[PDB]
Amino acid sequence: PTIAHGDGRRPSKQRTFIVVKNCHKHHISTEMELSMLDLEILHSIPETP
Amino acid sequence: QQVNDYIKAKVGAQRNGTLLRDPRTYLAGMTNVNGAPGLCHGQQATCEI
Amino acid sequence: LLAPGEVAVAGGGSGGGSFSWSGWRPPVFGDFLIHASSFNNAEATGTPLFQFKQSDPFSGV
Repeated sequence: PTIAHGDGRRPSKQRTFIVVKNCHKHHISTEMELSMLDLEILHSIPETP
Repeated sequence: QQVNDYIKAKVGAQRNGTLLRDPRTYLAGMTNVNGAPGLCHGQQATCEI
Repeated sequence: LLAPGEVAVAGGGSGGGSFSWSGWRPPVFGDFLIHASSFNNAEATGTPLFQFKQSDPFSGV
């Protein structure tokens, strides 16, 4: 909005402002290690205590 | 040549010359024994003229 | 995903299934720690790469 003055000044007409905002992409990761004895055993059926 | 060796000797240059880039780059086993044995005040602050 | 073999297989490894599944071998990767200014990001993912064997010991990059 504006203010009306009694001076002879030039009037700033109706003004509109446009502003854009963009995203930021983030990533994350980690690593594990598993021994193959564990993966192999997990599947085999146990027989002896 | 012997003008150059006379200057380097009386000036105190060529010291601590074992390790150049910051030590985080080097993996391990970097002794860096030559530069110093121990500090009583902390990180040597480089002054320049 | 938790398969006994080298390739992940259906069911969770319940059955052995294909001993060597269609003869598929997983790829091997390689990690490198590059000075970011030495490598321009805009290179497409297809470019073959070449490693110079630096001649300094115990480097990390």
